[PDB]
Amino acid sequence: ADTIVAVELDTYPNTDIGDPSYPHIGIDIKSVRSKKTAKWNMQNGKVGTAHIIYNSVGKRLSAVVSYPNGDSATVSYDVDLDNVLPEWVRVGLSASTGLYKETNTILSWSFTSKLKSNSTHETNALHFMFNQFSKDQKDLILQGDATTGTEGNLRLTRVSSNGSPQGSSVGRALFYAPVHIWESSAVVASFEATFTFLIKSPDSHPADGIAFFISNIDSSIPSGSTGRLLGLFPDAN
Amino acid sequence: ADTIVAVELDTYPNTDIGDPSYPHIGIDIKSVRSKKTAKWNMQNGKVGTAHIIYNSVGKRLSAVVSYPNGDSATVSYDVDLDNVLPEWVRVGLSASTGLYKETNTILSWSFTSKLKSNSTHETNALHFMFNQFSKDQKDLILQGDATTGTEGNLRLTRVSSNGSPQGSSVGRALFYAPVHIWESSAVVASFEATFTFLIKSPDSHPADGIAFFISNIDSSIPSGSTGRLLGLFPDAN
Amino acid sequence: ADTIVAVELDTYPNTDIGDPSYPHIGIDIKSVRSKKTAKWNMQNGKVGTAHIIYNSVGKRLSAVVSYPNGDSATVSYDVDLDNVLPEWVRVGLSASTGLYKETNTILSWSFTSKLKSNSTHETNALHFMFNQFSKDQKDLILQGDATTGTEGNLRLTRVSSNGSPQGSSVGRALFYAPVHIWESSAVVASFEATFTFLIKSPDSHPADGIAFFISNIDSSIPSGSTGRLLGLFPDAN
Amino acid sequence: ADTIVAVELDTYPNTDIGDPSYPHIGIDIKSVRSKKTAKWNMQNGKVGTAHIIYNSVGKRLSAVVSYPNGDSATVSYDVDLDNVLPEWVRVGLSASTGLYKETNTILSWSFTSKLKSNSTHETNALHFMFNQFSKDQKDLILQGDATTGTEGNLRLTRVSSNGSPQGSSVGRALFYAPVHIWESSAVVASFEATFTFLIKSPDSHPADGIAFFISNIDSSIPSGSTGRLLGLFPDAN
Ligand SMILES: [Ca+2]
Ligand SMILES: [Ca+2]
Ligand SMILES: [Ca+2]
Ligand SMILES: [Ca+2]
Ligand SMILES: [Mn+2]
Ligand SMILES: [Mn+2]
Ligand SMILES: [Mn+2]
Ligand SMILES: [Mn+2]
Repeated sequence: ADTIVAVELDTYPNTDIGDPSYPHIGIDIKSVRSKKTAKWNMQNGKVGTAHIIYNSVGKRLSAVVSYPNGDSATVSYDVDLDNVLPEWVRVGLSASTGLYKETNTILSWSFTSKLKSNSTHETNALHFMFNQFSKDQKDLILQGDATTGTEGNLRLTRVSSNGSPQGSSVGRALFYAPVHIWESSAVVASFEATFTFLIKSPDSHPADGIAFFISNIDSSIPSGSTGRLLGLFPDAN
Repeated sequence: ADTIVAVELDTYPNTDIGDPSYPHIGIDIKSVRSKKTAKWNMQNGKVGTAHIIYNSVGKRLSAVVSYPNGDSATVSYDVDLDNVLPEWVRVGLSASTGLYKETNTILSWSFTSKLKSNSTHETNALHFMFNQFSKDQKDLILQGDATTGTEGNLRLTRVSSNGSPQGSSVGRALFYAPVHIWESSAVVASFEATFTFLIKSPDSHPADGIAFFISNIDSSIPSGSTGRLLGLFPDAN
Repeated sequence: ADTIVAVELDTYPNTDIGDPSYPHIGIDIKSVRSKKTAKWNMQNGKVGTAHIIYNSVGKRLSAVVSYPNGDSATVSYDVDLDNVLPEWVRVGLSASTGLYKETNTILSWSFTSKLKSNSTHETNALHFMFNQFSKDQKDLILQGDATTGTEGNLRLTRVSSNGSPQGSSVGRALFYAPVHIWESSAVVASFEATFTFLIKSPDSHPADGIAFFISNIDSSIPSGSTGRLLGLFPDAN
Repeated sequence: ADTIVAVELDTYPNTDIGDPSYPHIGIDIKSVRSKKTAKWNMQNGKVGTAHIIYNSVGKRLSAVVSYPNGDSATVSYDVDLDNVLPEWVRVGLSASTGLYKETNTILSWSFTSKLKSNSTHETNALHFMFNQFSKDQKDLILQGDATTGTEGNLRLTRVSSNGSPQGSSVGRALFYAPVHIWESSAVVASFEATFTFLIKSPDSHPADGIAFFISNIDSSIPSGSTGRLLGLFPDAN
């Protein structure tokens, strides 16, 4: 029922629903079967960094995941989001575990949206940046198992007392304010987001990954979207 | 019941409750009887501009109202907002009419909040800027008579069909997201806001003006705060 | 001798050197014969607005020119600027007249450059914004006939006393500070610029237009690059 | 000959020229004998963080030095910089050693200047942020012993091969572009800067500290301003 555009960091290859048989980043447009992907050397235990970028002039959504000192995977997909998203949306992060599991820690998150026309480069803008999460974060909507305060961190999926990931968990966090991503007079709309994540898995076969998603404002976790559906899509079509 | 800190643009001198007998800007801390004011040459029909500024190192809240080509009135008040506001607040604009009346148009509005510690100048930030208001502004909470879309403008108080101000009107608009204005580890918290307003009055004796206010997150118009109480305070104590 | 990447607003079609036989925007990479163009309805006398955007993940340089209420022309070109520009450059505007002429007024200009790695979305940044030009603008390098102060405006090419454009004129303006546009560790470098221009021509056959260009830091006007060479390139190859 | 406004981090108490007999931060206006100071618990070996802030409405210059987990010293001084600085200035950092010595490492630096009038909150702005210094930093003017590239760090004063501070050293670094700090129409001018520093001293009696200074654009090290004069002032009057 929801419209979802997402960039997925996928740590487990469900080949039966279109996954490359490796860890990959991907671009999803309304479906979990990514429109485009790229091989990703998931570095268990290391803190990574994901940048998403988009602007309506170029009409190309791009993403990069990089680890401190070395690797970057990267992926882009030309798409015009005017005819996909609604002009008001909410922005968030999502992650799930299933049979196998991993921590899905978000250590920081920032987003910037601009609607520019001409009028001497005049704008509408939203910007937020958490470089630390409070135990009482009144400006995040937490959904599912998502919790905060865990060392100043956003724990998207459930973790037991000692610091071990639990299975079939699904959490999401959305910024509280609606976002006006597109508008018909805007000669250039654009956005870009970054978050630093730490994925850790003991059972060295992690699952399921994390996603940054833009949705219709009233989105909530579809029934039975733990594991391979990333808490985003209600089926795998 | 609400905690309010506000900067008031007061167009009508209610001397019986502590007003200088002229148009003034003022700084209110929990009371409508301003802690500090300054004479203001209200320029009926002209578009003005107000800048509010604060930072917890200097502990001095300041405001300026200026009209295109010429006048600025200005006012500051040393106050430590740690021991006044709650650490989560909502930010908004407010305006009312009473026996006499004026249009209370807001043409644009922007706000920026930062919580900085050290860690190589690292931050938490919120920022929004409307340079035009939509007819369906999903990120403003409108209270009272406040409406949008009126030529891309925020009409804080009621105006009849032809463009004439109505009496005893009270509207408010608050940004949708809670704001974390203060936090105990922040070595410097700070904020600053600007809005451009157009006040017009036919009955050349305008009232009551406009205010930018920070409140507890769940604030709403106190009963019978039209006219001299600016839709902010429930009594005049 | 110079390396130039530029986006040209071309008001006069020199078909003999590869121009579409109409007003066009274009993307130049080291040559005046654009790599890509788009038809442009030059609106003599109206103030227009140009946005340039680039980021090294998508590797696509895009531009839009829009006039207040209505038209936008737009153009993009996938190019990897790592292997074109030097990692330190200067940024500027350029414009020329020749046999025919036009005013080449810049009313405002802003630019933003970021070099991001990971390290929790940490950056290097430069940003400037002139919304008005001083008569003594110590942070612009003016070259050729370029002058400031003309009503708070940057007059790229020569204009006589009464406000009439002169022929075979060439001016350029560059921001004073070198800019570090690219660096080998940056997992995402990006920039974007906007300027509002007012072109006016009495002899209703205007020439030669305006360009935003990135060059090696020590660039200066090539000999005899008035008219169709926009003060950018020394020949038309 | 130079006009200097500076905030000094002073690690060595020269009581004979007006120092409190302890490590202090201070505000200097044209003289090394600070207008105002505050006790500072210099934490040898730890990375500290300094925030300077100013805006022309409040007319109060403030500074904070804080160390990770714990201490902050703080100091403010009401001063109107319109009648002190020239409207074009350069901004920089400075540090010196003398008989005793310390490393004077700058690990990052950022600055933001705005000239706002009304016109719906419209601006002129400069902003730069180095979160790492290059070996070939084309946008810094280095003066005296100041060098870069030293682990991605700005080494304001001379350090020998193994990492030991040398005596009677004086370095300065200024951002390349002139800065327009004040202008007569600005209804609010404002600036703010941050840098992270690491001071280390083996001879546990460190000297002389570091300063952030605004000067006339053509400033250079006064003769014999090593040690207690911080490379800023030519005498101690
Ligand atoms: Ca999967
Ligand atoms: Ca009143
Ligand atoms: Ca041409
Ligand atoms: Ca001293
Ligand atoms: Mn996948
Ligand atoms: Mn009052
Ligand atoms: Mn051309
Ligand atoms: Mn001192």
